[PDB]
Formats: sequence, structure tokens, C-alpha cells
Amino acid sequence: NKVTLADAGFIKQRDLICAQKFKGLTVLPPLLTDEMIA
Amino acid sequence: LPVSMTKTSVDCTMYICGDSTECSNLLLQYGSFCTQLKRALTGIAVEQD
Amino acid sequence: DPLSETKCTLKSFTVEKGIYQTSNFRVQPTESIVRFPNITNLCPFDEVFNATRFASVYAWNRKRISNCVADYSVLYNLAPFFTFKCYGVSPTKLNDLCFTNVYADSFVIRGDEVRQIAPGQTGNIADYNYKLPDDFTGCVIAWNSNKLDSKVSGNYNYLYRLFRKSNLKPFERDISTEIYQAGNKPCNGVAGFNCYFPLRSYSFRPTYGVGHQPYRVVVLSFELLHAPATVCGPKKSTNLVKNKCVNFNFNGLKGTGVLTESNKKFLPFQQFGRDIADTTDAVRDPQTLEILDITPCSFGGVSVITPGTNTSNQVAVLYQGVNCTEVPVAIHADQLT
Amino acid sequence: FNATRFASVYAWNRKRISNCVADYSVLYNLAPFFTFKCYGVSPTKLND
Amino acid sequence: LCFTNVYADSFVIRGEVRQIAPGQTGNIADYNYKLPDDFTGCVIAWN
Amino acid sequence: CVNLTTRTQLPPAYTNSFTRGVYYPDKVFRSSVLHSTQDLFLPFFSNVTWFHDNPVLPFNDGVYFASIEKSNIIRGWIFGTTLDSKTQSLLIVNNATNVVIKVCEFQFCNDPFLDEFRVYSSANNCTFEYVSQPFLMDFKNLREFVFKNIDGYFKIYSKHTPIIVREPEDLPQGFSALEPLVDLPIGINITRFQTLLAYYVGYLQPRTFLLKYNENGTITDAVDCAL
Amino acid sequence: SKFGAISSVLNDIFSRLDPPEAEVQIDRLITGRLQSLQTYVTQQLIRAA
Amino acid sequence: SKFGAISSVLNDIFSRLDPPEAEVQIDRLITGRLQSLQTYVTQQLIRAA
Ligand SMILES: *[C@@H]1O[C@H](CO)[C@@H](O[C@@H]2O[C@H](CO)[C@@H](O)[C@H](O)[C@H]2NC(C)=O)[C@H](O)[C@H]1NC(C)=O
Ligand SMILES: *[C@@H]1O[C@H](CO)[C@@H](O)[C@H](O)[C@H]1NC(C)=O
Ligand SMILES: *[C@@H]1O[C@H](CO)[C@@H](O)[C@H](O)[C@H]1NC(C)=O
Ligand SMILES: *[C@@H]1O[C@H](CO)[C@@H](O)[C@H](O)[C@H]1NC(C)=O
Repeated sequence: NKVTLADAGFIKQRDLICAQKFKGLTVLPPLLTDEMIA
Repeated sequence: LPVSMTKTSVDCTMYICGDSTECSNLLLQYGSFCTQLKRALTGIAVEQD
Repeated sequence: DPLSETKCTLKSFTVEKGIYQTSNFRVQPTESIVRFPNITNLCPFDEVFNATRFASVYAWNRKRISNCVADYSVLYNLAPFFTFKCYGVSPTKLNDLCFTNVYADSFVIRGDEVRQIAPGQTGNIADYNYKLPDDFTGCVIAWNSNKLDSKVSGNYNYLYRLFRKSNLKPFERDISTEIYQAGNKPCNGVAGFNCYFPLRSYSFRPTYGVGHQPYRVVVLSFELLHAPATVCGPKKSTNLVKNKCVNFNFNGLKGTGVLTESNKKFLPFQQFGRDIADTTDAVRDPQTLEILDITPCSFGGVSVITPGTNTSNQVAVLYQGVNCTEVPVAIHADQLT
Repeated sequence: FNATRFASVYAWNRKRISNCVADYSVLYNLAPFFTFKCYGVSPTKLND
Repeated sequence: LCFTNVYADSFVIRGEVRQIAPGQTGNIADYNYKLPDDFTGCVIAWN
Repeated sequence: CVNLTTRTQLPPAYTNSFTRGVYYPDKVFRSSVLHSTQDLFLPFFSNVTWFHDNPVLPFNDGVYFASIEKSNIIRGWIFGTTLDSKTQSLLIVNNATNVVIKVCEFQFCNDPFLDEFRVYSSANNCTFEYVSQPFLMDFKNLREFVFKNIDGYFKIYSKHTPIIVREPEDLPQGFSALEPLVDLPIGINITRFQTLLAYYVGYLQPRTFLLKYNENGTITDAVDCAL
Repeated sequence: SKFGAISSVLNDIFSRLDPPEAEVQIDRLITGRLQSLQTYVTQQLIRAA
Repeated sequence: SKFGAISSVLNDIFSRLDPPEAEVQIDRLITGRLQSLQTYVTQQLIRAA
């Protein structure tokens, strides 16, 4: 709760900072989720 | 200590040529830049896992 | 199939076991929407190009054109148009663009100074009479006028300034005539040494060669859209289709996207609308006067999961960043693509 | 300009004048200057 | 240089003579005679 | 033959310019976007000339204008290069219904008022004509104005706020972005202006700003990059 | 960024200038955006290292 | 280095030629100097690692 993530590679549905997807910048989610790192 | 980084993917045929014009035909004569950039980004995404 | 696309991206005939990021899918538009404003009145080009008497070089006129439909194809036969050098804009795509401020100039010069009326170039008529800016957009039109402005005794109503202190700032006029000081003693109304009249007259009789004959010049200085567009071109309108991917053309602003309701609190002086970067995100209808947000088409990354050509030939397709209720189902009509 | 004997108009001389600086400001001490209508570069652009 | 397929179009237009260029419009370009956009040849005029 | 009224001298005092003099530089809607602008703006914490009067004040870059009056006393503006019937002179009046904008080489009284109107005693050639909604509304009633002449346009930015502000030189703080009203395509040279009837006179200069748009697109704050 | 061209948008160049002179300024944006993507990929490779 | 232009002196391009072709001969210098600065920054970033 002290590291604020930006995108985390999740699916996108007043405009947020994630409007870089429309210009071709897509963030991929990691293979190992946090439930597996835990 | 930091362990991993975010994994970004760049679409060349939407960043340079903004997908509303027909300049993608002029991008095919520039060689293989966006093949090795996509390969380097894929290798970075593999190394981050 | 995605297996041969994976083979084409890897430039081999046998792929290995793993995931490969091939090229991406794009929802292509089906229609084309062109929306031009209500106006139908023709631009007053008969009072500018086909006028009886023009002005001088130092006292050129400025005709303001606003809220008109300018057809530039009718200008090619009213005058011979022996030069049509347009700076920044092509002459052929001029009938498909909407302008904001069209300022028409008018003067007549000598035949060997047609090179001087240009951006950057100096001389005697482009340094002391009429300076064009280095970012001048528009066309410089000139035609020969040996049959309409050349008296046998010589026309004397056309003058030019040869003596002036400094170079003129762009788009300025100098109609003040005084004896130019260039010497020690003040002139005080005496045309002596280093005391010359600035407005030297011309001489146009039909005995000179082609190059000293007078040329009627109409300079059309345009100002492209960053405002509500007053002057537009002869393009027919199209009914606005929303909630679908169409090719929109709003007063020259072209693109491809989905036009929906914007729900923005627009103020009545704003027309355009942008995002974090400098791209067009919102737009206003020139006929409905409603605001619409421009959203790009549905797309995403396509990944092909293969077990290798040595084991099987079937693959799995992963649409990155796409919800499963938004997968492209329009594969049934791919002849329309 | 300030010579003593001039040549006739059928035996007009041609002296090649070069390799100096050309100061045209010495043309003001004469009679009141009936003709300076130039046909080329302007008189204000002679010193540059 | 050397060429392979040299063609020779024979027509006489008044003027209007500059409307045969690729891009230039008029009553010659889309009605009488069309030059291609990849035109790699000569245009020679007479009197 | 003119209606001259001799006024006292009263040399003008100076006050401060905390956050006033910020307009909308373009007609492009931006929301939650910090933007930089290199347009002609009013400098933050500068000296405006307080009057309590119609002198011959130059223009020279553009002029910011403000007024705090309960009733409509300050009513018009005159522009031009030299008001001696040799150059065109722009005119703005605020009657009860409309606004008459004319570009002529007027000849008028040196200290004119409206309620007689020795402001249009003679007129020769009407270059432009404009009739529209009134600029003003029909201790309180702060009326701010931004006047500038660049690229052949006379753009007017204005916004009216019902302030409750005390008696001293306390031109109020806070932020209020002035919305554009009109833009007239006139090619007039303006080096001097006059007012018609406590007002303020500002002077613009090219400065770099850092604008701040909210979620509705209203400018809530700005930062001057040279203070 | 315009990178020496007349407009940063790729749509108002081909509808403004003709096929030939449009190219000179489309390449000015293409070689600028490719250089920006190359700088981004190089800095991402250094950060990945 | 002139990077293919007429000279490596900035005011000599303005004094020799004129506006339309002055900017086609000074952007070749500006882009080259920006590329050299980016190369220096990349090499300094590698040396910093
Ligand atoms: C342009 O023409 C239309 C056609 O009459 C004018 O009125 C619009 O009409 C449509 C359909 O009846 C309405 O949906 C719009 O709301 C109307 N517009 C307005 C502003 O009321 C329209 O006024 C004309 N002018 C402009 C500037 O759009
Ligand atoms: C995807 O669509 C489903 C179906 O409506 C929805 O419930 C969900 O919120 C959407 N987004 C994600 C990230 O699953
Ligand atoms: C404004 O003027 C007053 C006196 O006229 C002076 O004391 C003050 O310092 C000035 N303000 C600025 C910011 O210079
Ligand atoms: C912005 O809009 C919201 C929604 O109507 C409103 O509550 C808020 O007060 C507005 N802010 C400003 C500064 O007008």
C-alpha cells in the first residue's frame, strides 16, 4: 500500500493517464502474479 | 531491492503513422527497424520474468 | 492462418515451441463522413481578379474574404494564369480545405520582378514595397497585362518606392511620401543631391520585350484553421453516423475513429478538444453545433501460441488487452474487410 | 571630375579604374548638380 | 543509359500544355490523355 | 463648441496585480492538462495605473482593463494611433441595448462623456460596422477586460463577477479566467487609447505561463515563469 | 514535435501538399519518431540492465 | 562537421543563402548535433553503468 502502480497490465474498458494505449503503448502483465509471489 | 520492471509494448504502425492516414506504406521501405525494436522489447519482457 | 503468419514474421518454415507476438488487428471503418457548413454563397472573385483598375505597388489593396464558398477551378479560365506557384499548399488539394482568414492583395509590377514576390527573396519591390513573410502560406498569382494596362504613350498611374530608410516589416503599407534624407543638408522640399522623391513612376508602352511589360498580381494569403472556418470548398455534406467506425472529415480535419456523445462542458467559443498530448480528441459539428469525442477504433496485440511445427499444426490466438465481449466478430464479411 | 582639359565626344577616353575603395561622397562641391538620374543600382546603395 | 520499352504518344494540344503532367488537372487529364504517377520518360514540345 | 469640464490634477497612485490578467489564449478545450503558453499576458504582481479621469494613455503592447462600479459609469473605449482626424480610430460604446463599433477617422471632444455624447460629432468613412449583445451587464460589479491588437485582430476577453470588496486599493485576489467575447478582423494601428464615462490600466508583455485546467476545462490557476 | 515540418499531424499534410512535396515532410516526422523510439528502447535496455 | 551542408558556421548560412533553402541547410546541422549529443549521453550512460 505504499507503491502506487500505474497500469499493471490489466484490461482497459474523464480520461485517465492510460490514454497512451491509443498511441500504441501497451503494458504487459507479469507472468507471476502477487498471489504467487506471496 | 528492485527485482522486476514493467513490460511495455510499442506499436510502430500506430505511434509513428497514427493509424488514420496511409503513411504505413511509406514505413515499409525503411528496412527492419521496428522488427528489432519489437524483438528487443520482447527480450526485455522475457528478462523481466 | 496464424501459424503461417508466425512463419512469415519469423521468416522461417519451422517455428519452435513458444509464444510469438505477430502483427495486430484493427477494426477498419466501413463508411466515409464528410461534413461541411451550411454556406452556399459564391466567393467574390469577379470583383477581385476581373476588376477594371488595380492599385500601385506601394499602396496595394487588401480584400477580406469571409463566409463564402471559394471554388478555385473557375479562376483558371477567367484569366490565363501563367504562374500558379503556391507556397505550403498544393494547388490541386486547395478545393478540399477549409480556411479561416483569406486576405486577397492586388498590385501590378514589372515583368522581371515576378521572382521578387516570394518568401525570403529581396530586391526593390520586396524590400521597400511589399515584403512576404518567411512562413507565408498561400498562392502568388500573376498574369501579363500588356493589353489592358499599357497605353501607347505610357501609363503613369503606377509607381514604386526606390528610397526608404529600412526594410519593411511583413504585411505593412507605406503611403506617406516625403523627401528621403540621405545627405548632410536637410532637403526641406528641395529635390537636389541626396534628396530624392521616393515614389518613382513606371513606364508601360507596348514596345518593350516580355519582361518589362506590366503584370497584374493577386496574392491570396491564406490562414488555416485554428478557429471557426469561414471560407470552405465545394464539397458535399454527408449525414452524420454515430456509434460506428467511420472516416470523418470535419472542415478539413480528417481521421478515423468512432464518434459518440462527449458529455463535456464545452464553452461556446471552443471548437476543438484535445488530450494529454496534442492530438484531436473532441470535435464540434459545423451543422448540428454539437460536440463529439473522437475515440480510436478497437485494436490490440495478437499473440500466437504454438507447440511447434514438429508436433502439430494447430495454434492458439491471444488477443492482448481485449475483453472477450469485444472480440472482432466481423469476420463473416471480410470481403468488405 | 576636377580635371583641366576634357576629351571630345568622338574621341572619348576610357580609363580603367580599379583596385581601391570607391568613395562617391566627393560629388557635392561642384555646380548645383543638374543630372543624377541613375539607370542601375540606387545612389543610396553605391557605398556598399 | 539504356531502356527496354520506349513508347511514343502522338497528339497535338493547344495552349493547356501543362495539364498532361501527373497531378495537373483539366479537360485533357481525365478526358483526353493521362500520364501515370510513376512516369519515367520525356515530354518534348514543338512549335 | 465642445463640452469641456475642467478636472483636478490628482497624480495617479499605483496598486498590485496579484493574479489578474489571465485569459484563454486559444479556442481549444483542455481538461486536467497542465499546458504552457508563450502568448502576451499580464505580469504577476505588477503595477497598474489606478485612476479615480481620461488622460492620453499609450497602448504599445496591449492593455488590461478593470473596473469596480455599482452603476454603469465607465461605459466606452476609444482607440487609435493619433486622434487628430488623420488615421482610423476604433470606437466602442455601450448603450442600453446594443454595442456600436465603427472604424472611422473621428473628431470628438478631448474629455467626452456619454450620458452630451460629444464622442461622434463628426464621421466621414465607415470602414467596419458591428452591432451585437452588450459587453457590460444591464463596491460591486467587477468588470475586467483584456485588449490587444495582433495579426489583424482586436480580441476582447471579459468576465463579470459580483464582488464584495472594501474601499482601499485592494483589487481582489483569487483566480478568474477571462473568456473571449469577440474578435474583429481590423487592420488598425493602435498606439493610444481613451476611456469614456475608478478604473485600472494594465500593460501586457510576452511572458511564458503554466496554465492549469480542471476537470471542467476552467482555468483554476496559472504560474508565470519569470516572476 | 514538427521536426522541421509544417504540421505535427500526419493527416493534414497529404490533404494539404501534393504527393511529391508531402514526402519531404513525412520523412522528417518518420525519422524523428523513429529516433525517439530508438532513444526510448536504448534507455529501456539500460534500465533493464 | 557540416553533416552534408554548405558550412559548419551558423550565420554564414544566413549570409550566403536565403530563407527557403537556409532552413533546409541548417536542420541538417541541428539534427546532426542533436544526434551527437544523444550519442554522447548514451555513451556516458553506458560508462555510468
Ligand atoms: C445550419 O443548418 C441547420 C438546418 O436548419 C440549422 O438548424 C439545425 O437544425 C438541426 C435539425 O433541424 C438541429 O438538430 C440543430 O440543432 C439546428 N441548429 C441550431 C444551431 O439550432 C442550423 O442552425 C444552421 N446553422 C448552423 C451554424 O449550424
Ligand atoms: C469485461 O467484460 C465483462 C462483461 O461485462 C465485465 O464484467 C468486465 O468488467 C470487463 N472487464 C474486465 C477487465 O474483465
Ligand atoms: C509600484 O510603484 C510603487 C510606487 O509607484 C513602488 O513603490 C512599487 O515598488 C512598484 N511595484 C513594483 C513591483 O515595482
Ligand atoms: C466542475 O463540475 C462539477 C460537476 O458539475 C462541479 O461540481 C464543480 O463545482 C465544477 N467546478 C468548477 C470550478 O466549476
